[PDB]
Amino acid sequence: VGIRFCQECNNMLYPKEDKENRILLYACRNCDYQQEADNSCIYVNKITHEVDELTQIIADVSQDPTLPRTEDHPCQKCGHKEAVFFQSHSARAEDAMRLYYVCTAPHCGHRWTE
Amino acid sequence: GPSSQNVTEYVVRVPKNTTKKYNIMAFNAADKVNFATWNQARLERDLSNKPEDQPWLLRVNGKSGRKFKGIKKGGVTENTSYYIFTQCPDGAFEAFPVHNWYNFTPLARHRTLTAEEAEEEWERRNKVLNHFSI
Amino acid sequence: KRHIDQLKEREYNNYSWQDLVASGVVEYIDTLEEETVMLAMTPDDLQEK
Amino acid sequence: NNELEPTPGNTLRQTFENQVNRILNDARDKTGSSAQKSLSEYNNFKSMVVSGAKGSKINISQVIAVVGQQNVEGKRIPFGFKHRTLPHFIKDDYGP
Ligand SMILES: [Zn+2]
Ligand SMILES: [Zn+2]
Repeated sequence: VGIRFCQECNNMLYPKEDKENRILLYACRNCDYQQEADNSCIYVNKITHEVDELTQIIADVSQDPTLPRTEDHPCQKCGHKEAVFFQSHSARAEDAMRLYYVCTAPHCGHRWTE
Repeated sequence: GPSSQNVTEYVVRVPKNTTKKYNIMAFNAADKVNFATWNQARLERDLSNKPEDQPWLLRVNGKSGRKFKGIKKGGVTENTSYYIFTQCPDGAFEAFPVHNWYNFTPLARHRTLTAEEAEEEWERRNKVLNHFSI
Repeated sequence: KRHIDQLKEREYNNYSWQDLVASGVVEYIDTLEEETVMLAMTPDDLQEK
Repeated sequence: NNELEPTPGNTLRQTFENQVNRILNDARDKTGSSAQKSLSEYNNFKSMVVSGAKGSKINISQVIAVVGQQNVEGKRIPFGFKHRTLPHFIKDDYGP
C-alpha cells in the first residue's frame, strides 16, 4: 500500500513479475535494483471514505479562544472536567453533525467522539 | 570525564594573510561517505559552463573512482564571515577565513534517456492506449 | 481608571492617543488577523463569569 | 447526538435546517396572528388596510409584533466569517 524507493539512485520502484518462482519483484527503471514484496498487494481504493477525523484533529485546538466549552463531559484519561467541542468542518458533510471533543487540560490532548 | 570537568585557555590570532584561499567542502551526512575509500581525487572546475565562480568537479581515485558536483552557495559573507579555527602545537588557536561555500552532491553514472526520442516514444505509447478500445 | 482621569486632561498634560498605544491597552487589528481573534461587544455585559 | 432521520430526498442538513425553518415559520405565523388579534375600530392602520387604499396585513404585525426572519439568496444568513456570522458569537451557533 505504501511506496518503495531504490537503494542506489533514490527513485520510484515499480512492481514486476518473474516467471520462475511466482513472487512479486520490485524493480527500478533507471537502475535494475531488485527485491521481493512482503505483502504482495499493489492497489487499494477506498470509496466509502469513512475515515474518522479522530486521526486528523490536533491536540492544540484547545488553545482557541473562539470555540465553545463544556463542564458536563469530563475527560476519561485524566479526569479534567472541561472540554471544547466542534463539528467535522470538512467534506463528507451529508450527515455530519457529530460533535468531537478535546480535553483542555495542559498536556492531555485526549480526543473522543460520542 | 574531561568533557565535563575539562578546562583550558588558548590564544587566538587572525593573520592578515594566507598562502592559500580557504573554502568549505560540504557533504550530505545521509551518504556517510568513507573518506578512507578515497585513495585519490581529482578536482577541477565544471566544464558545462564551457573561473573563480565555476562549480567544482570532484573525481575520486584518479581513473576509476567516484564523482561529485559542487555548486556555489548564494552568499558566505553577506552578513557574517565564516572562520576556520585550527589548533597549533603551542596550543594557541589560529583562525582562517572562509572564502566560499560549495555544495557537493553524488552523481548517477547510469541510464541515458534521449529528448526527441523520449517524446516520440511517449506519443506512441499514448496512442497505443487509445487504440483497440471496446 | 488611571488612564481615564489623566486622559480627560490632554489640554495641559500632553497625554494623548499616542501615549495610549505605546502603553499596550489598544491595538490595531487587520482583517486577516481578525480571523484568529475572539471579540466581546461590550465589557460590562460579556465579560462576567 | 445523531437522533435525526433524514426524509426521502433530503440531506441531514436539509432535513435539519428545513425542519428548523418550519418551526421558525410556525412561530412567526403565531406572532403575526397575535398581533392581528389586537386592534380597535378607531385604528388608522386598519382603516387603510381594510379599504384597500394602501398597505397589507403583514405591515401591521411587523410594526406591532415581530419583524421576522431575514434571509439572503433565499436561505438563512450565511457564515461570512469562518464558522461564524459575526465576531460576537461563538463558532457553529445555529440558534435563531
Ligand atoms: Zn533505482
Ligand atoms: Zn484530559
